[PDB]
Amino acid sequence: QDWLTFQKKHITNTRDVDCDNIMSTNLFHCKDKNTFIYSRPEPVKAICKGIIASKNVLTTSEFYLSDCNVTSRPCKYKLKKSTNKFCVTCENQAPVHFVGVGSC
Amino acid sequence: QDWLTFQKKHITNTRDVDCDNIMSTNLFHCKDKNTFIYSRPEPVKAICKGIIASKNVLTTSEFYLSDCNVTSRPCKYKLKKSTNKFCVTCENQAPVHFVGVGSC
Repeated sequence: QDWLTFQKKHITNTRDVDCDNIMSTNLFHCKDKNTFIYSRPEPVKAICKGIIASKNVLTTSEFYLSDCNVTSRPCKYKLKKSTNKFCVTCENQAPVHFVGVGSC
Repeated sequence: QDWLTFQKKHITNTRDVDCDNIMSTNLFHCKDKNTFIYSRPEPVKAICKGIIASKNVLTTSEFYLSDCNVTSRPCKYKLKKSTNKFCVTCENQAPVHFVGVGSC
């Protein structure tokens, strides 16, 4: 019925994560914090290429990150946008856990 | 705990729309079908450039489409991925309705 509503209904992609709306979904259930990587999966998965054992691996390059951080208002967030290295648990050559931004 | 959950929780430029998470939110309210355009808003907006009067317009060019379809289980979805032209209602140079895939 309008452009912004069409966008929300039918367009899957913005670097600008809508924190209040995505953090309130079933998957995030209003938790205090989540980091989103604006990237294709393949370059993220490549971080763990050739790693079989469970290991924490910092990226050798930076990615575009959206951090949703809760305010004093329940399930209301502020968005921080940055580029940085991040750390993942690699297992069977795939990321299984996001460990942290800038450092393991 | 695994690469699929990692993707759902932290990767934000995917063609794999998380149907089960998104289709339950207020805008979709567990409806049986929704088509998502794997794109940023600008090239989608551009379809309706200089189209003023309410008008159904098929794209002259293909986009990546991710169709969430309900399974035999209510508000549980399969994802069908394709490239195709699609049809929109344009008004005031913005798409306001998704009319269908491949045809108006």
